[PDB]
Amino acid sequence: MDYHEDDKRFRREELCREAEFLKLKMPTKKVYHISETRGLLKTINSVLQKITDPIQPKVAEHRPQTTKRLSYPFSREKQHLFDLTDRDSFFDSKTRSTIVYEILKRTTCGITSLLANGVYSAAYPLHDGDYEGDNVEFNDRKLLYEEWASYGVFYKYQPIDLVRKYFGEKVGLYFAWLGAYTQMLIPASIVGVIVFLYGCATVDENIPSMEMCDQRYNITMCPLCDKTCSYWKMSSACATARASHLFDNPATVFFSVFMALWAATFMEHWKRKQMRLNYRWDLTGFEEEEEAVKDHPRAEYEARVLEKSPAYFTNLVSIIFMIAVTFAIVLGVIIYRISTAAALAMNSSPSVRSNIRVTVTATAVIINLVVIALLDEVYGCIARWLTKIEVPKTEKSFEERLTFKAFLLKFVNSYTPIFYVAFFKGRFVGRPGDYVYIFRSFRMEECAPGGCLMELCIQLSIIMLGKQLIQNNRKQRYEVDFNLEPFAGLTPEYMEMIIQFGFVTLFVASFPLAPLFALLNNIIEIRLDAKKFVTELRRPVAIRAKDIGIWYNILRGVGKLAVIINAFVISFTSDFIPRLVYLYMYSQNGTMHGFVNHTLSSFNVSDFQNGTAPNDPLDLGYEVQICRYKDYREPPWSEHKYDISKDFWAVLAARLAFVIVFQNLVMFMSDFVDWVIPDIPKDISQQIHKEKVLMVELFMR
Amino acid sequence: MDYHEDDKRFRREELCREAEFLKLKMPTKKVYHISETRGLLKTINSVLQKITDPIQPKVAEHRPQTTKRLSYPFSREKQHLFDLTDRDSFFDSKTRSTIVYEILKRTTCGITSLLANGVYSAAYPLHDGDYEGDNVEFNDRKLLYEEWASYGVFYKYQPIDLVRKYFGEKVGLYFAWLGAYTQMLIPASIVGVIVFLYGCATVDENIPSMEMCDQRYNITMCPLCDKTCSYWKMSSACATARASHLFDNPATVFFSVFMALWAATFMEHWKRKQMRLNYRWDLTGFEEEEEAVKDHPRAEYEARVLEKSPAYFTNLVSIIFMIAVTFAIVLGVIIYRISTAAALAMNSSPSVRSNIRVTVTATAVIINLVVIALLDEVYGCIARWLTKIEVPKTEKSFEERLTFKAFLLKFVNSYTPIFYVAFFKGRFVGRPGDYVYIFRSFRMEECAPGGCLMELCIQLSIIMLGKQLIQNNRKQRYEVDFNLEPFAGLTPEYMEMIIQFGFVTLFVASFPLAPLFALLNNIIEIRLDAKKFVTELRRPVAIRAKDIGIWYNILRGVGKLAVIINAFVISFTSDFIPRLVYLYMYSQNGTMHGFVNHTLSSFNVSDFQNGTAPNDPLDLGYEVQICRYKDYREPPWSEHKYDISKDFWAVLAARLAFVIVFQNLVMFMSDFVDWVIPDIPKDISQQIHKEKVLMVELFMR
Repeated sequence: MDYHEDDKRFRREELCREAEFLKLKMPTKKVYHISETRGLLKTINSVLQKITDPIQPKVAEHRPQTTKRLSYPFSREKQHLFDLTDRDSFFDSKTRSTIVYEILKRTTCGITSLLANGVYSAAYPLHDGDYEGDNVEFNDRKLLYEEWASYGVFYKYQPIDLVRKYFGEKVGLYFAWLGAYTQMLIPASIVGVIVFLYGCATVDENIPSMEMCDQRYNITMCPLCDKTCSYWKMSSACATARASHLFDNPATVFFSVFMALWAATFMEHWKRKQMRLNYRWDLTGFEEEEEAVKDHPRAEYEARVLEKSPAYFTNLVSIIFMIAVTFAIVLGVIIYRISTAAALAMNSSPSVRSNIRVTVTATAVIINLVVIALLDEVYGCIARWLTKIEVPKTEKSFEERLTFKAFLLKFVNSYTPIFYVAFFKGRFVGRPGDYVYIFRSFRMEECAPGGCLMELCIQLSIIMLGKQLIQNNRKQRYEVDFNLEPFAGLTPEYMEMIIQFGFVTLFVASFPLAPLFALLNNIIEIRLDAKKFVTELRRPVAIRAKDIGIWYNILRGVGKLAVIINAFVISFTSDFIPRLVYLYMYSQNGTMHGFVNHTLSSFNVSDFQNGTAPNDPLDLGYEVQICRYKDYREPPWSEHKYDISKDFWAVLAARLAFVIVFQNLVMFMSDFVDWVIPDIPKDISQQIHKEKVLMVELFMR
Repeated sequence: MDYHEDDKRFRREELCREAEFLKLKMPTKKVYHISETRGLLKTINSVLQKITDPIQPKVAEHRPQTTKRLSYPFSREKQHLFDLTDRDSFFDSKTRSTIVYEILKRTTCGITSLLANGVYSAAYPLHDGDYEGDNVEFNDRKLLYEEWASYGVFYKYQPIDLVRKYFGEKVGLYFAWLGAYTQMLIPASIVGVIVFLYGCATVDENIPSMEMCDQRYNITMCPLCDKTCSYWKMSSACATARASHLFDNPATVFFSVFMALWAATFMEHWKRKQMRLNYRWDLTGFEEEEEAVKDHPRAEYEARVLEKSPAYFTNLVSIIFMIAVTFAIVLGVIIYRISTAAALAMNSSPSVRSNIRVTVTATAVIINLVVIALLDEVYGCIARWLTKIEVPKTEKSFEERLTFKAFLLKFVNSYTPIFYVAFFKGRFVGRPGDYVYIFRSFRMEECAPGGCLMELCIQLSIIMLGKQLIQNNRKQRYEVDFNLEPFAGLTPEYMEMIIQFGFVTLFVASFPLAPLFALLNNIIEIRLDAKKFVTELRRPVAIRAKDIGIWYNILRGVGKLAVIINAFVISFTSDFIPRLVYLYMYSQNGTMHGFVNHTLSSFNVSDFQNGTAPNDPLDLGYEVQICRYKDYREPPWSEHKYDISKDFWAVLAARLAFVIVFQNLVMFMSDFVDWVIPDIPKDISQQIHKEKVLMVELFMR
């Protein structure tokens, strides 16, 4: 058991005597305010730190931390900058460790500089008691483990005031944002399941899927590979189109519009919720500028430049970063290409007889996720080094610059395969007359029969489900806390949820139940992070924070990019604008009977390109006279044959017109939602006005 | 001459005795603070109001107005909430009249309610001295008339601190914004004149204008009127295309991009300038909420509803307003249509022999401007009534709602003819096979030969120049100020400049010297408004104000709409995308030789529609065999004749693709400029931090 100390530091028991002097210079400056009690162990010794009530309100008034009054309006205890009450335990251990860390950070030799120097191994506050203990007397860590961090309490709300009071406003704000996100993902998931079930209802009776799954037509297609494979009927690969109707029905456009409205509504809902929490925790915004101490490399840089005495390297850093982002785009493209070219020769040596082309795609996206998870650490280390060579002035700007660089690298190498599949997958391959060969050897890529919307959708499925299946498959208190994992930070746990929000808002236009997978991951993730923070981590030092920070701007930017990416998905990969163009220009019946016959373009088989015909052209049981590819081109019985016809330009013009009207109308709807939903809630504004007039009443009397 | 009073009210000398009692109840409540001296005249009597130094710092401390200290950092007098100095004239007449108006507004029977009741005719402060006077002793009104309001001082900067100190922060902020706008219109005008001179340089050697002005081709066009007029060569109406190259060269696209960057830069420049002025005038932002008194109809409404006791009429008001805006769109369209159909029969009865089709267009746009200037008052009165029937709660929300409604009505009926000409002018008329007749009588409209870009450009010219040519073509001080014009408000003078900014930013894509006309109007308008405020108006009561208000949001919205309207202009009316499509798809030479032959589509003359041929088809001196219209259609020697060809869909697809890439890239550039240019200037942030640390130094010692 510990006695009632607040912070705790770790020595290194045994340059060496220079290190001992660098130690002893610090607490001899600390006894000016804070007591000490050096602990004892077997190999490496440790030291304690008890605050004194002489110095407690001195620092508690040095920075105004709004503590509770004695008078209360309408059963709610009012709060003021510093207050007076007996029973000297009204400073909880969170605030006590915050004060002692303020003294540890202000007292020079702060503590972070010598901690990076390596004279102290660790400096951490103490966990209140221990969870699952034998008759522990109302422990806050135990109460949080029982009511918040268990897995069988996933349905319940989370005690956000108690997790704030125990872990600090930063951890409380992360869990409040995660709770608001998982709560806003409920109507998203409901409408997504409704849309998917409507697709399942109309699969059996939509016409352009019956046109593909209908036999007795015998539509012979072109091989879509150079020399290995051969011709194939459109009647065979029709389960792909039958399942693609689930993902490109006319309700998924409604779900795209609804998801942009949902993203704007969630932005406003979290803004109002964090204003409410800033009311409930710290109404005052006295976190002023130029109070944070500069970096030690910043101090060395300014001392060196004033000694030997800067306007070009500060932008050369960003130039290097933009070159790295472009290289990361190209590297993600080629890593996905060699990933889908790695899972090959599946039928010769194993001969498992898949005959679904879903096993090979799942293997491709799984090993692509493996290589991306390997490159994540490299990109993070590169961003850290690339900020450390810039040496920013303050720690806030250092964290924000490192966060933005690591987010751009994670964004790029996480959404590059999906952007590649969704947009630039099978466009720039030519007709069967002349294919576009890259590096003169082999054709570029033709995406899977029935469209590569299905490839995109099962890629999103395997990503949003594999990020869950990879995990699913008597001692003293100070040394017990030493044996835990040090608290790294909230930046990767912010980053994973921002990447998931990007997945949802960017590709609901093709995957209408991405909010369902995100909600089923977040329900587990809230309790997993809760169990981690309670059991496996040292106590975070609990620094105050007003909002999330740069992550809200990142969220708003991803929500802005979601509109244009959804527009481009619905137009250029959903096969939804060709159906409207058929129905409203080339119908002659009012219905889309013959849409597949209008989409597929004929091809005289004798016009190949230097023996690129399949070596066995008899696989369908007959010699083929005309294969039918899919490119909106002129027939071979024409004056201008195989060139682009009028229908390609008509469909393309309608696609771009839909991008224009979708982007404009949906961005205006998002701006209108953000403008109608008010920034300041009525209850919070009325309560702060009432509290301020009651405070000036109390100070006038 | 007056003695040293501060405000001044006007009685009504003669229900009647009830009106006299309603008078006398007010100053008998005013002598609690402020002295009075009832004046004397011949017909209607007046009353004065001298403040007292007993009550002067009492109200000057009731609201903190930051007055100057005695200590100064770096030759700049520091300021604090209220200060102490002898020589009791350090409250200027502006602040003195502000204090007396605060008392007049707070003392019940405020003054505005009884002024609307009609018991006082006028309540105005007094002008310091008089301009152009015989040996006046350093008068501030005279100094402003000599250094700011003269016409021969147009080149000089304006004394913005002195016009603030004499007229209030609202008038100072209007003139500061107008000065920042006219100063930002200098590089705009320079680059616009450079673009126009580049067009004048390349007129003589561009190819598709030589193809039109070249004779010996004898391209016979179609009459573009139903029965009256006849065929005409493209060689005749080629001055129009020769002058249209000035307005649709490839440099005007650069000017559109530069004007969007200029609008974003001007937004950030004014934001920084008004933060600088808010530093220099009132650093404190204590203009709190719920301090403004409610409306008297609002008080009557709440009293009535509590007596007889609202969730539907508050939105029915906006429904009525949106119906009025749609009706105003349709009314502007039909007013411009009957305006261009009014100037007719010019050759029969007058027989002036114009032969330019610029006189009739100038007459059409002039009488359209006349009818729009008549409808402006109707729309303003309708917006005022439509807000008064809503009865908003506070005066700030009343002014903002009335301002937004009057701005939407002015926006609609000011930009409807130009939107109609630029976009929906000659699109929805058919081919010469079947024209689209409206109301079964006459064809819709075919815009002028050589494109109606020229009609749009001379319409913008006549608007932005006619708004300047319509104007270019011993007594006592209290009664002298009574004989002036009462200060109405800054709302129409804001509105005119916002409409001009809309003209500039929305149609620089076709008119590359609209900033030149706006600058030449603003140079006159600054000194005209200065001369008005100095000489012709009563002294405004000088209420403080932080920023412009809703006009900045209106400016930012117009700057956002400018991007998409410029994209649609450059694509769909500039004839710039057909030239790129020709040059990069149908060239066979690398140059655009034959662009007019590719644009014009043939037409067999014998296929008209029920005798809609011209009755004299021999005006060109020969019987015409094929007329050539301009619609990108198939020739009459075809299997599918007169229907839309492949080139129409190709050009339309490229047009929409240019709208997409222009809107996206240019909106990202505007967001990047707004994000790079910082909100808080370095000098102002450093000076407020230095002033605050010096203030806490002075109050700690």
